[PDB]
Amino acid sequence: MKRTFQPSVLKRNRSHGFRARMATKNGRQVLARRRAKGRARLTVSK
Amino acid sequence: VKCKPTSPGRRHVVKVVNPELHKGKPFAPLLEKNSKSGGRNNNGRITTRHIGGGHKQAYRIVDFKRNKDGIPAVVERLEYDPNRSANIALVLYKDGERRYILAPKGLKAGDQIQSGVDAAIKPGNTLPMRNIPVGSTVHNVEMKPGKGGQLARSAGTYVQIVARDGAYVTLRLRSGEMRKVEADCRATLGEVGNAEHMLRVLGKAGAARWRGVRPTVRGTAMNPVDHPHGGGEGRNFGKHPVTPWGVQTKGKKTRSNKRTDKFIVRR
RNA sequence: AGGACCGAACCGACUAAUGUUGAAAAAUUAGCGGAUGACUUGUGGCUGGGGGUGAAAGGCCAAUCAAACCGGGAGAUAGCU
RNA sequence: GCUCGCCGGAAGACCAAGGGUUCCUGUCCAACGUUAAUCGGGGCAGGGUGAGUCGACCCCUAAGGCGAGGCCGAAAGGCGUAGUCGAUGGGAAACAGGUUAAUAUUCCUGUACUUGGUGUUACUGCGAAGGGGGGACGGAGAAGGCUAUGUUGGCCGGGCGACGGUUGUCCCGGUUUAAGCGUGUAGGCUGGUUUUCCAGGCAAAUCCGGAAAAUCAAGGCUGAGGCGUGAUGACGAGGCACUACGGUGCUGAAGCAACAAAUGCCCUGCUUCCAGGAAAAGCCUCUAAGCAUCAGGUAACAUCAAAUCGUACCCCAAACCGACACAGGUGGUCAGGUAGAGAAUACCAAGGCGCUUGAGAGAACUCGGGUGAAGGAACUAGGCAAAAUGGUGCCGUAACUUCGGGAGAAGGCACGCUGAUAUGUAGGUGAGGUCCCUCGCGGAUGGAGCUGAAAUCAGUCGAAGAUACCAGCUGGCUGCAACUGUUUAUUAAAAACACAGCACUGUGCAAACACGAAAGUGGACGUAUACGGUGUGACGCCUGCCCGGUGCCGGAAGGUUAAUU
RNA sequence: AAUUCCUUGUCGGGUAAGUUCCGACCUGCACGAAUGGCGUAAUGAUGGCCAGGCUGUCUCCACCCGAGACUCAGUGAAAUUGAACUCGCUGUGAAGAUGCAGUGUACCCGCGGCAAGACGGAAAGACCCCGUGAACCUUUACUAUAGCUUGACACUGAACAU
RNA sequence: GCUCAACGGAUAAAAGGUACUCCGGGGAUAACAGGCUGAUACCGCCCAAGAGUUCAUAUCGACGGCGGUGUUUGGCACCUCGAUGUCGGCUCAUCACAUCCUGGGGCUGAAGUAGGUCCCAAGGGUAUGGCUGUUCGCCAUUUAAAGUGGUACGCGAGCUGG
Ligand SMILES: [Mg+2]
Ligand SMILES: [Mg+2]
Ligand SMILES: [Mg+2]
Ligand SMILES: [Mg+2]
Ligand SMILES: [Mg+2]
Ligand SMILES: [Mg+2]
Ligand SMILES: [Mg+2]
Ligand SMILES: [Mg+2]
Ligand SMILES: [Mg+2]
Ligand SMILES: [Mg+2]
Ligand SMILES: [Mg+2]
Ligand SMILES: [Mg+2]
Ligand SMILES: [Mg+2]
Ligand SMILES: [Mg+2]
Ligand SMILES: [Mg+2]
Ligand SMILES: [Mg+2]
Ligand SMILES: [Mg+2]
Ligand SMILES: [Mg+2]
Ligand SMILES: [Mg+2]
Ligand SMILES: [Mg+2]
Ligand SMILES: [Mg+2]
Ligand SMILES: [Mg+2]
Ligand SMILES: [Mg+2]
Ligand SMILES: [Mg+2]
Ligand SMILES: [Mg+2]
Ligand SMILES: [Mg+2]
Ligand SMILES: [Mg+2]
Ligand SMILES: [Mg+2]
Ligand SMILES: [Mg+2]
Ligand SMILES: [Mg+2]
Ligand SMILES: [Mg+2]
Ligand SMILES: [Mg+2]
Ligand SMILES: [Mg+2]
Ligand SMILES: [Mg+2]
Ligand SMILES: [Mg+2]
Ligand SMILES: [Mg+2]
Ligand SMILES: [Mg+2]
Ligand SMILES: [Mg+2]
Ligand SMILES: [Mg+2]
Ligand SMILES: [Mg+2]
Ligand SMILES: [Mg+2]
Ligand SMILES: [Mg+2]
Ligand SMILES: [Mg+2]
Ligand SMILES: [Mg+2]
Ligand SMILES: [Mg+2]
Ligand SMILES: [Mg+2]
Ligand SMILES: [Mg+2]
Ligand SMILES: [Mg+2]
Ligand SMILES: [Mg+2]
Ligand SMILES: [Mg+2]
Ligand SMILES: [Mg+2]
Repeated sequence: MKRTFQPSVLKRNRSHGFRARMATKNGRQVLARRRAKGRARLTVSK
Repeated sequence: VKCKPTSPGRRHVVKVVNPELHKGKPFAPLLEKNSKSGGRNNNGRITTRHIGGGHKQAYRIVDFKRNKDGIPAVVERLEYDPNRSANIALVLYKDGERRYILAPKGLKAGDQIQSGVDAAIKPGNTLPMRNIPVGSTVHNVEMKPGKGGQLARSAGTYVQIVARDGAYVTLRLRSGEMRKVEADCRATLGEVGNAEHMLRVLGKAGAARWRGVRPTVRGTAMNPVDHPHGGGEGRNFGKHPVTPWGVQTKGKKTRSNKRTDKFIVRR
């Protein structure tokens, strides 16, 4: 049937993608939780 | 039904009930003074006033008060206006300006219709209550001498004053009991709106009801968590309000503001 | 004309068989209901957890729901195994 | 390579979404392919996506988001004015052949078009973030005309036939051809024009709106297709040479008419209905400030500019969502022949495939089917499952009924083919000839050719002619719920939820009520014929007695009673 | 009767025979008038009963056509599993024995088939009980609290009258 | 100064629902089946007042008495709660004997025919339907007859799911 996911790369970033992150309060932290705290090469996209 | 003309009964052949047509409004559609008006059942956040979906809206249309004094209008034709069944009127002023009014009773063609002081008592235009005889024939008043709201529900609605009730405050809305009000305020004095309208029965849900309002009915439907009274085998008992507010009788609106009016019902 | 009638697309799931370490974490086969409507569908948007949404079944809220998932208080407490 | 079989409203073709080199060539076969593998969407190399007209950027705004200042709020932060973003919607312009191993309305050829600057020429009042118009919008239905396109004929090229006949009556194939340019047609819509006057359009306006007069009409917008041109060009069956075996260079006939269609186009139409159907910009126009021999405006042409990204391939699937080369899921477009009501269904075109273990055997038993003597529901919880009915036309049809229905009730009869009526009929289509005229894709009269159902007699074949696929089983009594609808995604579709109707109750608008610490928002740009909450659930006849208990509504004199002094 | 315990009530009907069904009766264990009462044409993938047709549902299965099952070649799983040299019977026994006792029987090993036992496989039983466990729900349980509502003080002033 | 009376007295202050359920445990503890027991049940025998016209014992037997079985209704709580799937049906069974039919006998209140009862006997045989989920039962109609019981009330890694 229709698995729970579907595609859409334009609907995603508008939920995650530093403009979606930095725009929100705790959101700017999400990048720090990774980049600063952790060491993620790169984590913020679709 | 009881007056002119004969109102169809819709010949059931598909499980369909009577409607209530008029004659026409010679132009199926409006003019140039109307907005789009968005349409929701959420309050820029959550639900609220739950139930209300239907479809197709637009068509704002307007004008009230009728500040435009001593300058006559001519009624080109009647017309439509959604959500508020009460016709509308159009009108043209001798200078080429076009408002919309609110079709009182008999009118149609030409018709004097003019606002102002001591303009012309009949069922034409607005007129400061400060100048109104028996007023047993008054229209949409103004809770405040300047606005122009009150009962824009001209659909057969009344507000019979009391003729020459001085004191500078009186009035008698429909079932809304009585309530004193200023006199500088004005009234259309048309005092009507074709009540025959609000008489044919919608029909059968969807076929006309669904278009606007949703399944407002929820009843107990059990589930002792969704509503204050629910669950059980096949019945319900106990009090039957909605969110410990009580549904039977009660009354609300305390120390509000004005609170200067009278009479009212009880039972 | 009609929440009108028979019936494909489309939408849905009443019955039986098969499958049950499946082709498949709900389907296949033969039938079955709606099919101009409270219809059906693409794209994008809005409601956030004691909160939402609900033609109401505690149903749905990412194979999770009589209170989601992730991280934390946390080595909760466990007269029990 | 020849057969064979399968799909063909697709199992074909195109695109979006998503994917992100999977595309093409050469190579190699460890791992990956549920086997072998010389083969691949596998490995390693290379190569491969060329734009002023297609799309994104970009103007415009929807839902909604963000939001100077601002209003709120312990902090975080919420809301929101100007304003600024945001397509799934509106704004400008290209086609047909050709070509690559792979690109293609991007490259080549032939023929075009849009907009901006600059210039030359001519005529002229130009000018907003502003006013007006316009963009600009529903559902349903009923045509007519037309095109796509198919069929038949004519024309052109080709063959005379592994077996009886066909060497002119015949069989096969082709018969195509675009934007743009001229023509303003079947239709669609709407009276022009001039002058003056003004409490309107935030200021102004010749514009729009209103008012008077005056003179004519035969106008003015819109518009599918057709016809010329494009095009004595291209393409074109097919021949001739060369082949690497895929294919190449050259050459190249006819290329028309008649009928038949659409769900496409005229049609953002026409008719009609109630539930009364985005916005903003471009566009046209009117003026403001300002300009004031100027600049600008309109038109013609000359020229320059049209940047930058995307373009490969999969795309109902082996490239996307399902862990898989998974019998599942996935939006739009196109729409050939015979038969048919048809996008059903069957057989086929173009085209694409045989589904990545096979070879034998021919037990029980399991799955999917075919046929069954006599019986015919005896089976069983239950006719579960099967078997069964099944089409068009016509005859004919009960209780009951809200007069609509029940109803395809039920139950019957005719159906193939041939000849005739009639060499093709009724109907449909509409050619010169003729008649006339502002005038012409004119009109009228003529009815050639073309196409063509049904019926009625008569005859004939088989066991059977709605012969296959396809395609209601019918009726009688009774419960429940009026009825369409909704529900437990993944054991319940129901008598449950909803429903229209009814009733009670609350709400005078800063409404009741709800979201919210608040601001604010919904209710509603509504206002008691309105909005909310509760219960009942069409309709018909109705809906009795109890106010002791609890709750609610009114009173509030007297008793009891908080903080406070 | 979607309500009747007694219950297959009693009478009638349909049947060769009817704990169901339909029509009555009333003795309503324990119907009843908008937590609606009695009717109701039409509709229903709705519950119950009867009939015609139809038949492999059945008496009672037969044959046949295909996909497996079997054989060969290639690739190549699964749960489970203390260890095995893993027979029947009667008794025994923590109480239903391949394993103890007595006894009977039995040359060693595969292949295809069937499911009686290995209290067979699978999920620390969901029933039952318990823990001074959990959760969600209810109310005239207890204690609180948002909201609603009362009053005083205060932001809150000037005059007059009784 | 306390029916802290749940009287060594958890608080000053405390009711319920779960089939929407959940966890930690238990065969320390219920439900099915096994097991122990046999009161109860069923089967048999002892005494013999009575009935049987008469006559205790063809047939039956009061008041009372002793046992057999493991089969009903039960008692217990030993085996399973890190799972032993319930009733009925289908399929297919296997044993007992306290025998339903058939076979052989004794008595009879046995003329015959048919029976009554008791002894012996397990070779073989031992119904289709209507109603109901039924087992059973009642009813229709057959039959020589339509046996009683054990086998986890035989039989779901065999079917069904009323
Ligand atoms: Mg419920
Ligand atoms: Mg509650
Ligand atoms: Mg319909
Ligand atoms: Mg199906
Ligand atoms: Mg249909
Ligand atoms: Mg969406
Ligand atoms: Mg879920
Ligand atoms: Mg956690
Ligand atoms: Mg801690
Ligand atoms: Mg722990
Ligand atoms: Mg690669
Ligand atoms: Mg390839
Ligand atoms: Mg490769
Ligand atoms: Mg904001
Ligand atoms: Mg913008
Ligand atoms: Mg877009
Ligand atoms: Mg290509
Ligand atoms: Mg020959
Ligand atoms: Mg491409
Ligand atoms: Mg999967
Ligand atoms: Mg494959
Ligand atoms: Mg037969
Ligand atoms: Mg039967
Ligand atoms: Mg039977
Ligand atoms: Mg069936
Ligand atoms: Mg069939
Ligand atoms: Mg009944
Ligand atoms: Mg219904
Ligand atoms: Mg329905
Ligand atoms: Mg379900
Ligand atoms: Mg279901
Ligand atoms: Mg109800
Ligand atoms: Mg009453
Ligand atoms: Mg009855
Ligand atoms: Mg009742
Ligand atoms: Mg009811
Ligand atoms: Mg033993
Ligand atoms: Mg087996
Ligand atoms: Mg086990
Ligand atoms: Mg346990
Ligand atoms: Mg004690
Ligand atoms: Mg429930
Ligand atoms: Mg547990
Ligand atoms: Mg024990
Ligand atoms: Mg027991
Ligand atoms: Mg045991
Ligand atoms: Mg014996
Ligand atoms: Mg029987
Ligand atoms: Mg048993
Ligand atoms: Mg099984
Ligand atoms: Mg059942």
